[PDB]
Amino acid sequence: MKQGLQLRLSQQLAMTPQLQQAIRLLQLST
Amino acid sequence: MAEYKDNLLGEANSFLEVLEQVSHLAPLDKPVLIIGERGTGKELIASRLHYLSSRWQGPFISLNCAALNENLLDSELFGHEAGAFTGAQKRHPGRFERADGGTLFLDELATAPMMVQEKLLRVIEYGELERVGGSQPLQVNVRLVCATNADLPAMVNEGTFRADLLDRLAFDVVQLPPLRERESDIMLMAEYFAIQMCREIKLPLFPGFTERARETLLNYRWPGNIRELKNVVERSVYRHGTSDYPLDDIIIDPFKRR
Amino acid sequence: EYKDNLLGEANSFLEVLEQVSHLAPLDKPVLIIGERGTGKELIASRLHYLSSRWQGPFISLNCAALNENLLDSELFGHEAGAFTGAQKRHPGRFERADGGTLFLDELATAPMMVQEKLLRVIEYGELERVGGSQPLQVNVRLVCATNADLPAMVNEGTFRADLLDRLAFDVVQLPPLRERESDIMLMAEYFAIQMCREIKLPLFPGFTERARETLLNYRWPGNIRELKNVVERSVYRHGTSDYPLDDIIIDPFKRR
Amino acid sequence: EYKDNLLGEANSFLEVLEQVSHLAPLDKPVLIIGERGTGKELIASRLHYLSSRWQGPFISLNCAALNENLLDSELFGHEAGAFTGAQKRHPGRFERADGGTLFLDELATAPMMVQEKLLRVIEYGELERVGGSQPLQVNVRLVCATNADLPAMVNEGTFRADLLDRLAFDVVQLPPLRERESDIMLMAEYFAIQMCREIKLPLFPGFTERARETLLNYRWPGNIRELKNVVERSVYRHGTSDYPLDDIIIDPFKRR
Amino acid sequence: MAEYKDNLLGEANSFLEVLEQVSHLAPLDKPVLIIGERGTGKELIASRLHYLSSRWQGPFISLNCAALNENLLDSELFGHEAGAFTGAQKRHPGRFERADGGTLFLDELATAPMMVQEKLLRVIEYGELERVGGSQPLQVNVRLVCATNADLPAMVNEGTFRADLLDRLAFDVVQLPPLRERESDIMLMAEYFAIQMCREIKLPLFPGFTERARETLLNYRWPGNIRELKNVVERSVYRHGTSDYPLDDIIIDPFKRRP
Ligand SMILES: Nc1ncnc2c1ncn2[C@@H]1O[C@H](COP(=O)(O)OP(=O)(O)O)[C@@H](O)[C@H]1O
Ligand SMILES: Nc1ncnc2c1ncn2[C@@H]1O[C@H](COP(=O)(O)OP(=O)(O)O)[C@@H](O)[C@H]1O
Ligand SMILES: Nc1ncnc2c1ncn2[C@@H]1O[C@H](COP(=O)(O)OP(=O)(O)O)[C@@H](O)[C@H]1O
Ligand SMILES: [Mg+2]
Repeated sequence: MKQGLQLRLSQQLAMTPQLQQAIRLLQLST
Repeated sequence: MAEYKDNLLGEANSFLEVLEQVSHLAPLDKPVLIIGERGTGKELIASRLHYLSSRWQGPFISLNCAALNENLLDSELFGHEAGAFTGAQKRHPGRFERADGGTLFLDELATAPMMVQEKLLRVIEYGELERVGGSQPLQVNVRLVCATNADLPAMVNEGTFRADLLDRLAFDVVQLPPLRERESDIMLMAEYFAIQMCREIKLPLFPGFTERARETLLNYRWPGNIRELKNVVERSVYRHGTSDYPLDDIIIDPFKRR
Repeated sequence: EYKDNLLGEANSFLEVLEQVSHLAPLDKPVLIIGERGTGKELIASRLHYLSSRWQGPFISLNCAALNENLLDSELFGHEAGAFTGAQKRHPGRFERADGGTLFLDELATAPMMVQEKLLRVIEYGELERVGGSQPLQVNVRLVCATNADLPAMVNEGTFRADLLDRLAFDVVQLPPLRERESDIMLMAEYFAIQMCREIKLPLFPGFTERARETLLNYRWPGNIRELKNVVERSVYRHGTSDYPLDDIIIDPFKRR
Repeated sequence: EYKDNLLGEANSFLEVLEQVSHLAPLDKPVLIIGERGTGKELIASRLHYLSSRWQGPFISLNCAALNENLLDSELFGHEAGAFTGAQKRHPGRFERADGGTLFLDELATAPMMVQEKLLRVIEYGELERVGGSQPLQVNVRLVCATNADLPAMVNEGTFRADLLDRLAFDVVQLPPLRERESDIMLMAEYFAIQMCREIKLPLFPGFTERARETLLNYRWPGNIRELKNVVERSVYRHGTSDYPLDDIIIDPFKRR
Repeated sequence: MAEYKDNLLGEANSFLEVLEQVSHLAPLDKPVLIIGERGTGKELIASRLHYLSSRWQGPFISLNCAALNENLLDSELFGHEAGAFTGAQKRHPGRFERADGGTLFLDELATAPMMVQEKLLRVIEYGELERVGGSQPLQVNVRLVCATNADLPAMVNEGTFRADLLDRLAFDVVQLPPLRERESDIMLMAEYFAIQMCREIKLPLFPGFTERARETLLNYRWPGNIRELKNVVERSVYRHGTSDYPLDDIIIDPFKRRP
């Protein structure tokens, strides 16, 4: 029962800078 | 079904019997074990089984059971329908499924870790493999053919190999005679290997074989297999030179100091 | 019913099936004991198919193959509770099979805490749940099956005593076929006809006296798996139907 | 009174119950010399249920179940996910039940390190967590049940002498069954009545003389577990109240 | 600054000499080492040494070398930064850094394996440590206090202990006199524990001590100097349970059968 560098995927994600701009576009009032 | 273009060069009058035996196994879907030693060309026999089966039109992936990662075993064998990134339009395929419709070749069965052993045992007996995530079982139809060189009865005796998956996967075995047992095809393999080497080095012509060379490579216990013999010829033909004289010297092992 | 995928004779499998017929109505757990490779799974299907329990969805899970952390998770892990990690955790095999038959195999090679929690589950039909204090009171039709002598490693404490001692009311024996001495020939016939149909061989030409002598003389460490492998291997090696089989192979690792 | 199960006419049982009455109030460590099957979590229940406070949780369930690294986590848990394998904070077992008492089974099996950690925790009350954070102090009584001689396995040095002397403040040994002479029929009767109620039998028909000879001849390695199983199995196999029982199911795993 | 006397009973003869010697050690900032038999109240003096120091306000933390998880040994000893290895969600303070301006209690140095000896060999002389998966080093000043049970010079010749570490922690040694040799405060310790026990059992008062009990006290070898004397006093007074008379019999061993 140890300290060891391990790895196992269960998630997914992706994003681009213009997508970041588009997602912050909805944080603000009209 | 179609006999693929492979080099089997069989004349030993025992390799012919093995070939007939495996040809009889060509149509059947039952699990097959290939028993041999180092080298011995078991991969050619396995490809022969897969490629002269009814499902030969199917794929022929071949996994190295020593090469699978420990932690990533589940995803490697099965896959995950979820993409690597958000809003992905596809997923990575596991070793299984990628084999459906064809045969799966396994190698270095003995060195397979216990995790691989126990994970593989469960999937074959029932199928219905499920990728990580979701609750949808997928039914698979895969032929298994495996080759090994160690002694799995001894592995079972030590317990480092589970006997249950062996028993499930040992419907019939095919025995491969060692080169020393063949002891008749050595001329033809020697010559074929030399001819291939002639083009590889771009040597102009094959010089020929001397009686002393024939005597020495014939009169050898041959712990090494066909590939060891192949390397032997490779060393001697190059050390000989430009074929102005017949080949005379054979170096059995390039380790003696001199 | 569903017995046609099996045949029991020699006054031993007969009494096993007779006992099964009597204990079939009881939904409460029974205990099945038998060697490796002798009828455990097909008897397991039988208990589910009898009239008491044909309605429910049945599952079978081998506890020998799985690890401790995986085994505790699959039976009941994060069915309703939310915790860091274990994303989209499913209720598990036990919850999915609730309302139907269950067959956990090889109880002897099970983790200690898994055994204790299985006892807690089977006792008064209460299933714990970390996320929800409410216990699942769903009716369960599960019976335990192991091969080794549970008293043997309860003597060394390698098994929880109470788990054995609670469900020790309905012991069932599955004798090895070395004792039957009257079933081998006709199951061999059935397997031979099955493969001749599989490989489109015209007709099974029967057996030989020497083959019968050898098959009755062997000790058969593997009961049914090894029997199938041997008979199919012999039929293959014969590969023809003109004359009865006389060469059989029990160890394919034998050279020549 | 919890139905005060397992009534003993034995003078040894009477005197040990008298002492447990005295150790009930004080928050001192009690070590119960009870062999396996003998008073297993039977007097620890009385000790927790007769103490000054009964509101403190009684989880117990400490055994030789886990290896040393798993038993460490079982005892103390994890420090808020400080290290691999920990997604959240697991208080463990000492923090699980505070203000009450805990119980240890097969503590002799416990590794040297956890023995010494029990030493460090029992005196001050502080519990240094596995993560290394500040130590948190809790007040809990401890009862320990073993089956073997501690003087010998400390003579070999396998027990910390400080731990043995400190934890073994006062020992309470138990009578084994074979010393119990006239209460074996009493246990048979009591268990038979409980069993006939639980299977809703109308009444109990009684014993016989051959059965009494059998219950005089045997050895019964377990003080409770060995005979309760035998008597309940015998009455269950009888399954009737018209005729006094005469068949005894000695071992559930006998052939045929 | 206060007295921090804590629990002090049975002070006479060489024990008073030891207390007088240790009284002036606290101002000094040199490592100290205590030699004594198992259960000779060594921790009591080690704790009081911290309180008698000028920087008595420093937090007090204790580790036992007999209980070191070999898997987590390095992380516990030094300290691990956040994200140094997988599963390390946050930065966690190490034990050495946990005490700054406060003393650290070391125990079972005679049981210290070569592995822990080497890992700890340098952090003492210079007070310098770098966390595992760490970018920059930290410096601290801590007074080490150690307790042991065996002959460290003997283990040095035996080869399982490093003389480098020994002289790293060999400025001065305090030899606690074993009570079975002092023999001058056994009555006082026993009677003190008797009053404590009889008070906590909510009894009216404690009767005297039987002369036969005193006779049989001195005869016993007493492997437990002041850790089994308290226990035997408690158990025997519990056995009696009344203020009726001085208890004639002491239950030296609980394992002895009632008859
Ligand atoms: N009949 C044959 N014809 C051509 N080459 C052969 C023949 N038999 C063996 N070989 C050579 O021997 C080698 C054996 O390789 P392989 O089967 O991978 O050994 P192993 O099974 O021990 O891994 C092959 O690379 C092949 O070139
Ligand atoms: N007549 C038959 N037809 C089909 N299968 C049979 C027949 N008789 C026995 N079997 C097989 O015997 C197997 C018993 O399972 P197994 O786990 O090998 O038993 P054991 O637990 O004794 O090893 C079943 O899987 C079943 O397929
Ligand atoms: N001067 C003293 N007077 C009375 N009791 C003492 C004295 N010094 C120590 N003790 C007692 O000795 C007990 C054990 O102390 P110690 O041997 O330091 O424990 P450890 O086993 O951790 O070293 C303590 O509970 C304490 O009450
Ligand atoms: Mg100490």
